Amino acid sequence: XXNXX
Amino acid sequence: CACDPEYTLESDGRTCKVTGSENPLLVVASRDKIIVDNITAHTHNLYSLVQDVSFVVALDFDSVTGRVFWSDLLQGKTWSVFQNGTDKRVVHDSGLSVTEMIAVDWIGRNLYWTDYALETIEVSKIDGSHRTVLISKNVTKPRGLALDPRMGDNVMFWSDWGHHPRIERASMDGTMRTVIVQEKIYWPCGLSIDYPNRLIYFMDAYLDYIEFCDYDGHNRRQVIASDLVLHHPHALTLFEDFVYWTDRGTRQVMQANKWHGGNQSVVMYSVHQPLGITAIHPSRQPPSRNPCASASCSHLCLLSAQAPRHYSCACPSGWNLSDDSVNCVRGDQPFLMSVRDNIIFGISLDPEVKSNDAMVPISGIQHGYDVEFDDSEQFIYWVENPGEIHRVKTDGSNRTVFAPLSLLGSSLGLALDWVSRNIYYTTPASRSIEVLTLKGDTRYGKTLIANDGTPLGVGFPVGIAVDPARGKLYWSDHGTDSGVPAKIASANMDGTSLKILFTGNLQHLEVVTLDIQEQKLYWAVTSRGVIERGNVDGTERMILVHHLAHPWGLVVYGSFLYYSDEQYEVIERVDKSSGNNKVVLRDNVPYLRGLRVYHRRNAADSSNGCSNNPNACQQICLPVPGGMFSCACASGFKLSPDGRSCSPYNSFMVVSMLPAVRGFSLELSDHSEAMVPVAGQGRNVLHADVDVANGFIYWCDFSSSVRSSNGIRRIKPDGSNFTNVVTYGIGANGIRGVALDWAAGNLYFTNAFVYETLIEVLRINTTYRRVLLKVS
Amino acid sequence: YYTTPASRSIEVLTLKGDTRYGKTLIANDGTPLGVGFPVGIAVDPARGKLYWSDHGTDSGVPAKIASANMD
Amino acid sequence: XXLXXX
Amino acid sequence: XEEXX
Amino acid sequence: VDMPRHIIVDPKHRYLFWADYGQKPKIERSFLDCTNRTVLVSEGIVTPRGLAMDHDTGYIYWVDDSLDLIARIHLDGGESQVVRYGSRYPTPYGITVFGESIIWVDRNLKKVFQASKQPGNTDPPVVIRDKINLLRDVTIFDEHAQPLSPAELNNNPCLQSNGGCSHFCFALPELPTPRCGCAFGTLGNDGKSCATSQEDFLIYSLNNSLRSLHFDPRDHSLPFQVISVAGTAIALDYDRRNNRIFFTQKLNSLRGQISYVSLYSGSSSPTVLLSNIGVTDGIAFDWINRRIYYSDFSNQTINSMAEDGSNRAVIARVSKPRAIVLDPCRGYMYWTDWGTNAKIERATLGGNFRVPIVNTSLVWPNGLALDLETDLLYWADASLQKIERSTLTGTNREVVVSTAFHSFGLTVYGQYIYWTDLYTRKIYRANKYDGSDLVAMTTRLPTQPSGISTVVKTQRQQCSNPCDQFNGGCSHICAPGPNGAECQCPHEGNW
Ligand SMILES: *[C@@H]1O[C@H](CO)[C@@H](O[C@@H]2O[C@H](CO)[C@@H](O[C@@H]3O[C@H](CO[C@H]4O[C@H](CO)[C@@H](O)[C@H](O)[C@@H]4O)[C@@H](O)[C@H](O[C@H]4O[C@H](CO)[C@@H](O)[C@H](O)[C@@H]4O)[C@@H]3O)[C@H](O)[C@H]2NC(C)=O)[C@H](O)[C@H]1NC(C)=O
Ligand SMILES: *[C@@H]1O[C@H](CO)[C@@H](O[C@@H]2O[C@H](CO)[C@@H](O[C@@H]3O[C@H](CO[C@H]4O[C@H](CO)[C@@H](O)[C@H](O)[C@@H]4O)[C@@H](O)[C@H](O[C@H]4O[C@H](CO)[C@@H](O)[C@H](O)[C@@H]4O)[C@@H]3O)[C@H](O)[C@H]2NC(C)=O)[C@H](O)[C@H]1NC(C)=O
Ligand SMILES: *[C@@H]1O[C@H](CO)[C@@H](O[C@@H]2O[C@H](CO)[C@@H](O[C@@H]3O[C@H](CO)[C@@H](O)[C@H](O)[C@@H]3O)[C@H](O)[C@H]2NC(C)=O)[C@H](O)[C@H]1NC(C)=O
Ligand SMILES: *[C@@H]1O[C@H](CO)[C@@H](O[C@@H]2O[C@H](CO)[C@@H](O)[C@H](O)[C@H]2NC(C)=O)[C@H](O)[C@H]1NC(C)=O
Ligand SMILES: *[C@@H]1O[C@H](CO)[C@@H](O[C@@H]2O[C@H](CO)[C@@H](O)[C@H](O)[C@H]2NC(C)=O)[C@H](O)[C@H]1NC(C)=O
Ligand SMILES: *[C@@H]1O[C@H](CO)[C@@H](O[C@@H]2O[C@H](CO)[C@@H](O)[C@H](O)[C@H]2NC(C)=O)[C@H](O)[C@H]1NC(C)=O
Ligand SMILES: *[C@@H]1O[C@H](CO)[C@@H](O[C@@H]2O[C@H](CO)[C@@H](O)[C@H](O)[C@H]2NC(C)=O)[C@H](O)[C@H]1NC(C)=O
Ligand SMILES: *[C@@H]1O[C@H](CO)[C@@H](O[C@@H]2O[C@H](CO)[C@@H](O)[C@H](O)[C@H]2NC(C)=O)[C@H](O)[C@H]1NC(C)=O
Ligand SMILES: *[C@@H]1O[C@H](CO)[C@@H](O[C@@H]2O[C@H](CO)[C@@H](O)[C@H](O)[C@H]2NC(C)=O)[C@H](O)[C@H]1NC(C)=O
Ligand SMILES: *[C@@H]1O[C@H](CO)[C@@H](O)[C@H](O)[C@H]1NC(C)=O
Ligand SMILES: *[C@@H]1O[C@H](CO)[C@@H](O)[C@H](O)[C@H]1NC(C)=O
Ligand SMILES: *[C@@H]1O[C@H](CO)[C@@H](O)[C@H](O)[C@H]1NC(C)=O
Ligand SMILES: [Ca+2]
Ligand SMILES: [Ca+2]
Ligand code: NI
Repeated sequence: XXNXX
Repeated sequence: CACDPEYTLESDGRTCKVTGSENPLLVVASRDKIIVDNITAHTHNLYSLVQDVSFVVALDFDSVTGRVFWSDLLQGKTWSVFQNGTDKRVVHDSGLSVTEMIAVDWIGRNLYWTDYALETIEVSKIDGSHRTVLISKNVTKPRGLALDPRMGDNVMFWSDWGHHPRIERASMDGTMRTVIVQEKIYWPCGLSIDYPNRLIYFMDAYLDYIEFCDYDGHNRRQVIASDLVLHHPHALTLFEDFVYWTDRGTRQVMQANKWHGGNQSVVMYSVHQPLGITAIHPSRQPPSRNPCASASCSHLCLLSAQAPRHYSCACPSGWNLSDDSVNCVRGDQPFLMSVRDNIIFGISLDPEVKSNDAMVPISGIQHGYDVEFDDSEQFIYWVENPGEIHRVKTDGSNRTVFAPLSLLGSSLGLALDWVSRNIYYTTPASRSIEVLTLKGDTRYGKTLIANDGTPLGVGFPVGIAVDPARGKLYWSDHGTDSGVPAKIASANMDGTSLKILFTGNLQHLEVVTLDIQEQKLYWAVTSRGVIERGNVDGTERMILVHHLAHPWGLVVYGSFLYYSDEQYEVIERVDKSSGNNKVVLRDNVPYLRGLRVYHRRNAADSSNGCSNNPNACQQICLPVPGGMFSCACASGFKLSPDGRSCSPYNSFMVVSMLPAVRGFSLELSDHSEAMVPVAGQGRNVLHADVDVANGFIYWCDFSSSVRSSNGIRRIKPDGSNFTNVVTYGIGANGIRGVALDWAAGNLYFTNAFVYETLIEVLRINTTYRRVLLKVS
Repeated sequence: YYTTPASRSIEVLTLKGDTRYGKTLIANDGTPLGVGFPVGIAVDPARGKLYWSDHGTDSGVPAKIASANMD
Repeated sequence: XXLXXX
Repeated sequence: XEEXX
Repeated sequence: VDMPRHIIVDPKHRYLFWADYGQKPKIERSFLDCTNRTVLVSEGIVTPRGLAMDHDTGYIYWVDDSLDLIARIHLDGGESQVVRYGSRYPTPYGITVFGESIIWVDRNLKKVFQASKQPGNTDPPVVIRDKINLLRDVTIFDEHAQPLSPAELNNNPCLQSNGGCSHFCFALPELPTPRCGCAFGTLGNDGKSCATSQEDFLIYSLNNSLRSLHFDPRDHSLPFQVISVAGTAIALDYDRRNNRIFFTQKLNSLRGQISYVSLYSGSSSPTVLLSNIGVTDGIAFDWINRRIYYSDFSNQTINSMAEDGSNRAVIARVSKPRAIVLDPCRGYMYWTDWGTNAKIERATLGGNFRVPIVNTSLVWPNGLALDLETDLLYWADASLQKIERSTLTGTNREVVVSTAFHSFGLTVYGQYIYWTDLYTRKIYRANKYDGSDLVAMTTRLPTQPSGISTVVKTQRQQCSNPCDQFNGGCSHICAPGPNGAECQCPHEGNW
């Protein structure tokens, strides 16, 4: 979902 | 530069646009909805074409009538409607099963489709009148389908994703079959034709590309390739320098430039997977002269690439094209009907033919075990799980539910008496053999034999064979614990003279069958893996075939015996005198079931009492040995002393079970159900009481969880005038007892509360209800 | 001795000592003499005989009362 | 997604 | 708290 | 296109056989290293479930449930011999050969059969056991079926001391010397020892690890054995001069860390440079000025450090910084912001004259790459799912890959651009001019490929650093610039 590693 | 008459060159001098107007529509199949997109100028307008759809898969249109055609996967039917949403009517009401793609022949007025489960390519008229299997030879998993009906081309294309995937071209009559693309494909999925340039566009779902190529397979180019935009494309249609495709992986409809694959954009998103797509516009269906307008071909007339006539006459399944090559005659030869789970097939008796097109297949069966047929009227009968018997013609027409069989369970066996027009079947749930009348407009049915305690009753009947002349039933039976042995048994067809023919090493006994000409029974024993013979006298018995795995069906016709082994997954033919010449008809066929041979038998070659004397009995006629007949009446009725008319069962006994209420006669020789059984949903019976004078039966239902399943109900023994008597004020535990005062017309019952109990009275046909006693 | 209808075998287990030893005596070969579906078992320690009741299979093995040496 | 339409 | 199917 | 399913190996003839039952079913034969693939059977075969070999006769036996066929063929090829076929063989699923008899299992019949191996035998098979549910395979456990003496194995190498090979010993059909294989790195001149690639390759970060991959899609050898690290490795860049990788780590919710690890034979544990810093989403190395630039996301700062740690300074404040790239020979530094407005910003390496290069049509510009060989800037936006290119001024903006999926790492080398995708868990490549030759470099990885870099054995642009001369006149920290050396002051106070 979210733009994180 | 130049373009076809349907287009006009623009100021650019190399771009062409449609003649004008008609506002091209793009129609997309999503599971619940056929979405229409009206391409108004540059924007889109989305709405549903039709309200009543279950799972749409294929789409195409007819430019001359302005109708949209679609296949529904769950209903197993092909429909059509006008583009504006009116006049929805069915095209094919039976015989499709995972029909993958549709193509309308707007010139020849024909309708082509690919089917995945049948592994065939079929053609029919635009009204679906006449149906035949066009190509079945090397077809494994046909999906995409496209046509070029313009005179001079008359070719069809399809894509197959079997073990050696390919795209094939053939004449639209299926003559000049050839393979055009076989080199760089894994999952060919969806086809479309660029009519002005004579190019065919195809896609692949595994290599993820869109390509176009010419009719001969040579000049192929890639539109979209090595591009992560394609996840799982399924259907493709093009219009005015654009391709539109449906992607099942990403669940959206896409647009791109049809030559270099640029200018990619989403047309619409879908909640479900979008499957079929079609562009509705006159440009998509160019006009041409119809070569078969003046043809005298009977049945189908198919366009062809053959130069002189450009047409060929073809005729439906089960017909021969005559030597005139313009007229077709009925193929009255016999064929083997191979019952399977989920479908019944008609295969030719000739082992060299692997077509399976002797009849229109009966798809959508559930728990298929057995089948029967009536050559007159050409009907096929099979039972359905909920307790119904269905019918359909050999040509796929008039598929209807014929009659309800039993309210107590599902029927297993079948056998049709073709001279008295009765059908006999077994219902192993209620453990009875009963009969049902085919003649007339009103259905009548009688339980013939029931399970009393004796060795002669039915235990668990599997198979039925009927001998119209000489009037005997034969059945195979697994027996029961502490009663009926596992046996081959017989009776008069009125159920009078029960007899045991063979008993012994029968454990996993399969269906029985009869060779009427030779008067010998045949049956299969799974526990020993053999097929045995026996005279109807019960004297001579022998083993015919050895080392079978799990025989399921067998039939004897002419000099050969056909059996299907469910575990070997094979259908084999052997001589009826001995195994000898073993021949395989089909192999690698899963879910094999019973067999039957459809053939000509007439009422003239054999006659009995019920055929000589129509209208002798007012309800049911059952023949008996010696040419005589017995009259009989439906469940709930008893035969009058005149021996011909019917009357209500005046004297019987009532037994109540939790599932149902049933009536049995006092005289033990009568195995018929003396009352129409009270069963079905919402039934949980604790007690029953009777009202002999007024002809009612009172019972009390119970339900711990669901309310409104508690109360007292009444019904007549003939099954009419069902009515709730007591519904309000039932205790936590239901009505625990019922008693009727037949003199004063009072009804006594007990309410059972958690810590209290009432005795109550209710005057029948009256709202007066009183409590007599309250105890703790 | 015990029967394992799930494995179509008749097996033995040792009581003596602190280490348990188990073996399968009879299994389901194609022959009727094999074990089809063992239900009951009765042993005669003297005379070295073992008896069992078999439901049989949809194969060569019929429903039978069979006997064998306890080896 | 598996190729079969069903 | 009684008999049912 | 091929799907090899059941594989068998023959150390005597030194061949590798397998069955394929997908589109275009066949039986293939190959060397022990899979380099001389040839087809034995490709006609009249569908769904070969299993195959087996008799070493003493050199025939391959296989079973077809879709043809009800058991057949055999010689290793050298020729015609298929039908051993057994017909209705009574519905679903053979596995086969083996022992002496003069074949043993196979049948799924439908729930039996294990034994029959003569010679074709044209008509004796009915004997049943070993019956009513076994869900049969799949059958194999022989015997010393006779696995000979070990050199005479019985045709003097097979790799029998003694693994033939002297360090990693893998592959024999070849008629050669007396084994072809040694390398699990990681390249085979040396010695011909039996393995060392680091000593060439150019990719490096990427994965959960707990730094991993390596060759540029050639057809070379599957690892340039170096996987480096193991503590916590998730988020970003990495390579230092030529010391032959080490500078990489960042993420611990807990907020505890970021920066470390380095050497690529020499020592391969010691990664040496930590900082701890207790926030989550870091990118890192770049200045090869000219020998300073490290990295982005702290949880703390909204881009900051610089010396390769030894030592002096540290803030370069800029940024809403949501990710990737950084440096151009020391022209004194400029670029980075990406995916904050409330997404934009790509340029400053001097001192952090002065900050300007936005592209600040339209961007939502999640995760990846940044600069190509010195053509003077173009590349970036990958994960929300738009596009990779784009422009001049360093940001004028000639072009898409190079449309639908890039969820891009994160980007790098460029030779003619291709390499990116990591967090949605498909693959590394793809495409032509840097027009995105034509798009292939996937990796299979679907078991976890998200979090960042990517090249490793280069040749020196990049080697312009003269003005900052070495008297520390470029600055009192503490200095960085190159468009005009002259620019000074910075430490973050330990107000300056
Ligand atoms: C529509 O088209 C179909 C196919 O072309 C026709 O079907 C054939 O019709 C003929 C004529 O009825 C059939 O021939 C008859 O077959 C019977 C069954 O034969 C079995 O064994 C033979 C080998 O000996 C097989 O070829 C065959 O498949 C069967 O397994 C025979 O018993 C009949 O013999 C009788 O007539 C002959 C000829 O006079 C005598 O010599 C015999 O003594 C005996 O009296 C006969 O041979 C043929 O089998 C059908 N083929 C198929 C595929 O079923 C339809 O007739 C046609 N319909 C119309 C009206 O056009
Ligand atoms: C609550 O209300 C229900 C209706 O909702 C009542 O139910 C009716 O009860 C009457 C009782 O008399 C029933 O009438 C009887 O019908 C019998 C069946 O008739 C068929 O067969 C006869 C030949 O035997 C034919 O003539 C006729 O057309 C039918 O084909 C008759 O056999 C009975 O005959 C008796 O009465 C007549 C008239 O007085 C006499 O001539 C006879 O000799 C004989 O004594 C009778 O007619 C009626 O059918 C019921 N209808 C329904 C819907 O079931 C309940 O009675 C009422 N509850 C209580 C407790 O009162
Ligand atoms: C939805 O669209 C369809 C297709 O255009 C409409 O069907 C058409 O309806 C008209 C008017 O009822 C029909 O006209 C009639 O044609 C016959 C000749 O075929 C003529 O004898 C009559 O006097 C009359 O003019 C027309 O035939 C029919 N089209 C077809 C192909 O059958 C339909 O009416 C539209 N629905 C609504 C609600 O308007
Ligand atoms: C697609 O939409 C267009 C309008 O965008 C429809 O064409 C017009 O429909 C209105 C409806 O009231 C008429 O009054 C106009 O005369 C139509 N023509 C033009 C040129 O505006 C068109 O019918 C739609 N297509 C379909 C078949 O639904
Ligand atoms: C269906 O496929 C079979 C198998 O590919 C075809 O048989 C081959 O036909 C070609 C000529 O077209 C011959 O060269 C091959 O030797 C045949 N192979 C075998 C094993 O028979 C067959 O022709 C195809 N039939 C149709 C109607 O398409
Ligand atoms: C997509 O469509 C556009 C028009 O909407 C095309 O536009 C041209 O794009 C090139 C790109 O180098 C420009 O140089 C031209 O000046 C554009 N022409 C016009 C009239 O705008 C574009 O070619 C299409 N996409 C592709 C991949 O070709
Ligand atoms: C089979 O179905 C067809 C309809 O598809 C029946 O034919 C119709 O029968 C009704 C009877 O009242 C006639 O009014 C119609 O004119 C007939 N034609 C059509 C096309 O509807 C036919 O009777 C059915 N056959 C049987 C035996 O059920
Ligand atoms: C991914 O990395 C995490 C840590 O960054 C790994 O977590 C460890 O898992 C093992 C059990 O497999 C535990 O004993 C350790 O204590 C964990 N460490 C921490 C810091 O929590 C994880 O196993 C890795 N997973 C994969 C699939 O690579
Ligand atoms: C996006 O970047 C452009 C880059 O030019 C910005 O445009 C500049 O805006 C400043 C301030 O308004 C002006 O002084 C410059 O003259 C503009 N440059 C040119 C050549 O147009 C633009 O403001 C940026 N947009 C946002 C929202 O920051
Ligand atoms: C009883 O049944 C008959 C026939 O079904 C019906 O016509 C009549 O209306 C019913 N009467 C009552 C009171 O239920
Ligand atoms: C193996 O492959 C090489 C290269 O294609 C070929 O020249 C050779 O003949 C093949 N077989 C042998 C015997 O090495
Ligand atoms: C952010 O910077 C602060 C000082 O301003 C420092 O205390 C902290 O360690 C950094 N990030 C974290 C982990 O909050
Ligand atoms: Ca795909
Ligand atoms: Ca099979
Ligand atoms: Ni059975």
